[PDB]
This record gives sequence, structure tokens and C-alpha cells, in this order.
Amino acid sequence: THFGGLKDEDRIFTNLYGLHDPFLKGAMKRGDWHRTKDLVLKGTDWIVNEMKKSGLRGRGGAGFPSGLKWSFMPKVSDGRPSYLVVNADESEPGTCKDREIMRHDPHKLLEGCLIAGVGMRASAAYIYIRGEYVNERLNLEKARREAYAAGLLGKNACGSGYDFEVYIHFGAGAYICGEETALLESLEGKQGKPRLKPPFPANAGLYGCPTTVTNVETVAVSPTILRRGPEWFSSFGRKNNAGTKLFCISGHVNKPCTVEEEMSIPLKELIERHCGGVRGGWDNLLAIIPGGSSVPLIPKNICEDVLMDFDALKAVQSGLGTAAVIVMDKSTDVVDAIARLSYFYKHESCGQCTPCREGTGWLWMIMERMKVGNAKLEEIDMLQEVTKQIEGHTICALGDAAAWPVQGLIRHFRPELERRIRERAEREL
Amino acid sequence: TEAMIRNKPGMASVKDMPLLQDGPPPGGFAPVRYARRISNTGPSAMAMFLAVSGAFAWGMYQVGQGNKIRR
Ligand SMILES: Cc1cc2nc3c(=O)[nH]c(=O)nc-3n(C[C@H](O)[C@H](O)[C@H](O)COP(=O)(O)O)c2cc1C
Ligand code: SF4
Repeated sequence: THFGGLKDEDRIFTNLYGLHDPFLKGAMKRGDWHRTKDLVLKGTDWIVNEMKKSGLRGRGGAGFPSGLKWSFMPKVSDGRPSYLVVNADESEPGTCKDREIMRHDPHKLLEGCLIAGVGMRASAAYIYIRGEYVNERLNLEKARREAYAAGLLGKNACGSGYDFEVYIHFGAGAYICGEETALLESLEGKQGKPRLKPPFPANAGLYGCPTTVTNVETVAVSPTILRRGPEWFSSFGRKNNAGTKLFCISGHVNKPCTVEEEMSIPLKELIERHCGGVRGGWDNLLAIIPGGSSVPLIPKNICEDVLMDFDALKAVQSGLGTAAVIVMDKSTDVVDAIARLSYFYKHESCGQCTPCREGTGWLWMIMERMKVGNAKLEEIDMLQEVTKQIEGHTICALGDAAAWPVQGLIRHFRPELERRIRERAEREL
Repeated sequence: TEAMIRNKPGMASVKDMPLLQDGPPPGGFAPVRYARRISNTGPSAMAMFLAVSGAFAWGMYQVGQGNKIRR
């Protein structure tokens, strides 16, 4: 078909821009907490089944099919109280879609905590707010106190027979702590250092108890996915990728904004319609980082007709992460921008594993050389090889997230890197 | 390393490294002789016998004349 058009009655995250009251008496008017008693009474298997049928995929960088992820949790509880850590923490460069759910309609996030908790047989939800979101977690603790006073959460899930309580943890400025296997530890009290995957969080995660880490957007669309139609949700986007992603058009657009819109939308259509347009017209575009910062670039010659869905952006030698589209026009120093991205991945890399801990400082040094031109024309093949040495070997996908920006920069703008290097050469002598 | 040991300011690339080491000059060295050039330009078989025999004929005539003078 032809995607992109989402009508104001189809946007799931109403009160995104905080125009209306976020808390109760303002959330019940937006349908929040509408009839969750019935949903909880409809059971856990029905919730998982409707989430799988709705084809909701991971709103976070992983892109995993939710629901199927929620079916990983154990059915019969063997004494370990299954938890539900909500990955409120983002810290991905470009990504504010979580910041508009923690505040500005947080009750959708709390009701999603509850509905996913009954969905995955959980017993408590730890909304891991990003550390810097102080005002956001204050709004969320206000809404949590409300949903506790209104009998929604705690010792009876919205009057139902489900004991489910939402506790609000908050980290402290660490993009690495945001990872699924590192959220469990940074919340366990230890450092935010990921654990290896052979113990999966669904098998032994938080406190060793089973758990599933869900981004706020996936857990927060869960309520309206169930209350509305799972067929209605899956009616958006392409076949596999389906839903209404919450985008964040980040930089070098004349009107930067985060706006919810149907997935599989043409990136050019999103840019030209909602956020205005690439500063100086579309012909001024240089590159676009379509996902968060954990995704390769798009050099504007494959950015005209690319759709903002997981599958197509993966097929374009890139990825749709948090869909925090970062736009860069012909006026920016794209090598300097990717150098600052690699500096970010050097800073926010908990250093647990050698391929990332060291090679990311290495990528930052090579990028801060190539952005001046101090390198040699064969280093652009070392940089590719260094990134491919980091990629598959790191404990978590941060190694990926640090090798992918530089890999995409090389793959696409190798002419510009080579030009800077040759210009440095001719500047000498 | 090995691009920070052989600098050659500029060079834009890992090739074109200085690479100045010992070797023959452009065009090689001169053609060096190895054969045995032993010049046989001496007195021949004759001219050596005829120098000797000329002496043991005139010089012996002189010995004779000296014997005549001494006698
Ligand atoms: C490199 C990397 C970056 C991540 N970035 C985010 C992020 O920005 N936001 C988030 O909620 N989770 C993030 N995560 C955690 C997971 O990838 C995933 O987003 C989360 O555990 C579940 O989200 P989902 O249920 O929507 O797939 C990140 C993990 C890795 C390895
Ligand atoms: S070194 Fe990189 S991959 Fe390893 S735990 Fe730290 S951030 Fe994750």
C-alpha cells in the first residue's frame, strides 16, 4: 500500500505534547485505565496471544517481536517471583520518545506495566527511569502514588485478584546501564555492567528471578493494543513490521520534533510532512541516522524511498533502532558528527569487555584523526577492520552500537574520508 | 606502526614509504672481469734461445779474446 498517514484518533500516545493533564483526572478521559479489570480477568495467555497477533515488535533498539518475548517467561512459578523491568532509561543519542511517556501521559506506562505484568506472570514492575529524568520520574512517581491511591496497582490490580506493584528505580547517567542484561544488574545494585546472554533474563535475570526488559513505548502501547484491536494495530505498517512508532526527528531539520506516526512510513515523507523539512530543502540533506545512534547512516541517495520500518531499514544496510531519526545536511561535518558519536560510545561503555572497552577508545582516536585528516588512506580499511573486530565479539550490542556508526560512515562517505586524507597530504609539502 | 617509523611527510598512503637502503646505483656497476687475463707477451721460445745462444757464441768469443790478452 502507501503508508504514513496516521489520523489523530489513531495515535496511541495522546497528550504526547503535555497539552492535557498527564495524571488521573485527565488520563481516564484519554481512555487510560479504562477497563483493565476485564483485561486482567481475560488472563495471561490471552494477553500474550493478542500481543503476538498484533505483531508488535520491540520499540527499543533490539526490535524483537514483543509478546513472543513475553512468552519466554516461565508459566509455573518455581518460587522465583517473575519481575518486569521496564526500560524507561534510553540515553540513546537522538531518542526522546521515552521522555514523552514518562512525563506527559505516564498512566499509559503504568497501565502497561500492569497489563504486561499480568501478561508475563510477573509480580512487580521496576520502571528503570533514566537517571537524568528527574522531573520525568517525579511526574511518574506522582502518577504511581495516584494509581496506588486509586487501587489500580498494589495488592489488587485495578480491583482484580492480581497482586502487582510498580516500583520506580532510576539509574544515574549511563547509556550502558540501559541495556536489557545490564538493567537487571544496575538495578540489582551492582555496577551497570551487562551480563552474558547464556543466562537469559527470562530464565535468570533480575535478582536471578525471571524477568523481561521492555522499552516504555512497547509496554505503553500494550494497553491500547489490547483495548483497541490487535487487528487494528497490525493494520499499520508493512506485513512483518506493524504498529505506530513514536519517532524523534532530531537534528538539522528546520522544525525538530518527536511525533507518533505509522511505521513503514517513507522517511522522506515523515521529514517533509511532520518535522517540516531538511534544513535548506531536501536537496540540502547530507546523511541521516534513521534509528538512534546505534545504526549506520543513510547517504540521502537511499534515503528518498526508504521506509521507517525495521525490515526495510535493515535491508538498506542500516537499522531502525529507537527510530530517533537524526538528520544531517550538507552544512555539517559528517565525519565530525560520527566522531562525536564514537566519543559517546567511548564514554558510555561500561568497559566490562575488552573488544569494546579498548576498541571504542581506539575508534574515537581514529575518528578524531580522520576528522582532521591525520590518517592514511589505508586506515579507512583498518577502521573498517577494527569495527568488525569489535562488532561480533562484545558482551552486549553496545559493541555493535559502537562499530555500526563508523562502519556506516566508511561504507557510505568513504569519498569524504579519503578526500580529507588527501587534502591533509597536499596541505603538507 | 611502521607508518610512524618511516614518515616521509605527506604520502597520503601506507605505500610510498621512504625505503632508502643500500644497493647498486641506477644502471648497475661496471662489468667486472673474472677471467684469467694473463698476458703472454714476453720473449718467445726463440729470441730467448737465440739471445742465450748468441751470447754463448759471441760472449764465448770474448772469453777467448780475453784469454788471448791474458796469455
Ligand atoms: C546498544 C544497546 C542500546 C539500547 N538502547 C536502548 C534504548 O535506547 N532504550 C531502551 O529502552 N532500551 C535500550 N536497550 C535495551 C534493549 O536493547 C531493548 O531496547 C530493551 O531491553 C527492550 O525493548 P523492546 O522490548 O522494545 O525490544 C539497548 C540495548 C543495547 C544493547
Ligand atoms: S565493554 Fe561494551 S559490550 Fe562489554 S559490557 Fe561494556 S558496554 Fe557492554
